[PDB]
Amino acid sequence: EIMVTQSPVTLSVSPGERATLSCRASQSVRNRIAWYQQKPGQSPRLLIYDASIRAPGIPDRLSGSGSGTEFTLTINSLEPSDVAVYFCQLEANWLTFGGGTKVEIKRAVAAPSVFIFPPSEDQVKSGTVSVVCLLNNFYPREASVKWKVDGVLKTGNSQESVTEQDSKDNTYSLSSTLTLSNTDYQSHNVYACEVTHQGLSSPVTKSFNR
Amino acid sequence: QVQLKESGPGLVRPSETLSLTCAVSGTSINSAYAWGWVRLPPGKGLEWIMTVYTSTGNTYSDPSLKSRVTISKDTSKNQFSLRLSSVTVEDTAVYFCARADGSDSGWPHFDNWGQGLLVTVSSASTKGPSVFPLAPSSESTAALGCLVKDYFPEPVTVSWNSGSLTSGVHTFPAVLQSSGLYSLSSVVTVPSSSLGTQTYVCNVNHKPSNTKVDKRVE
Repeated sequence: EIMVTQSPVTLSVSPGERATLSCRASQSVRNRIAWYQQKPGQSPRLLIYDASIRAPGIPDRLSGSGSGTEFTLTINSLEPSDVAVYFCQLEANWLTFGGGTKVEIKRAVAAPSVFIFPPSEDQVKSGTVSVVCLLNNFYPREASVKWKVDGVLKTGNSQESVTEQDSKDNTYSLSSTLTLSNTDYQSHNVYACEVTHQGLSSPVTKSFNR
Repeated sequence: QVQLKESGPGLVRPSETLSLTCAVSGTSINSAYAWGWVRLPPGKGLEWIMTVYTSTGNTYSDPSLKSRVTISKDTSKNQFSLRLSSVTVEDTAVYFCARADGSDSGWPHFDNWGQGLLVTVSSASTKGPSVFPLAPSSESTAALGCLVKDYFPEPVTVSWNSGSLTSGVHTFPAVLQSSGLYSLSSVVTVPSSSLGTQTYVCNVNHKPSNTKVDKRVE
């Protein structure tokens, strides 16, 4: 019985600096560790095998090291192409991977652009309407979205989704969808979306009538 | 110099047998050291399933699912298949097949992975999505989008202007609504001065339901 634990869960590194990922095996396994890179929507790509051997095509910036129980994957001069999830794998007949480490680049604080979309007219015929609030291009990963219908807070009736870190400007986008019934949508007037973010001195509210 | 391609059903009813085939191209399957299956559950990393060794045919599988999994190999088709039985909803994941390499040590590691195939385990039926346009209320940048509501199962493809528009596009990952159906958004930021001189359509494609719809957004 051998476990491999990765740390940290998320790693934030400035552009050009060094990223150091840790992989701890519960028992001494010499050099039997393999590192993999996996970007969202893509297959895993082999980076290191046997603790310190680079796979063909892997640049010198990435290099694995360590023997025994603790192992490290180092990414020198971090590039926007390095934002991914990295897995370490115990090289055994009963294989086992680590939980994975997400790596993102550090960026200047970017305020989000808040858009709100009233539901189309063909939605009300279906009996369910969905109003969408968009938070576009902000670097501080987490924000606070609040839905208010005629001043009444209605956040627990919505669902959120965040895209990956953009490869060009290194920001995040968030989209919240408040789903209500048509018979409830026609019984209220103002629908507001309140956004709290580090790049905002005060909460930004976007609303509409009808 | 080796390409792997997973094949099989994208939706499987519970308690049934999931059968996934890994077609290998480039080399002979028996020219490889070993082959393996690894899946990616939602909210989880890579979890190894099985591994078959070429020279002997011996199989190693995860103990938490030993009696439920087998692997067959067809050298004529140059492929090997994974069979998971008594499939529960816990088995919904993105299943990969990969080639193993023992190096000098003989301990396995994967060097070539397949595209990956998403398999959803549910008794729900296949359902096509409803596509509604997303436009701001009736200022140097406008946000246009499409809402792809109530479809099952994953995934769906959304492009803008038949792939001609890529900059400023953000297709959000889908959200599993409490109804058992998915819904995602796909937005794009464009100059406000171009809204009158530029058409923006979203190309939604849901292969499980054989649905294809292009929506003009204004």
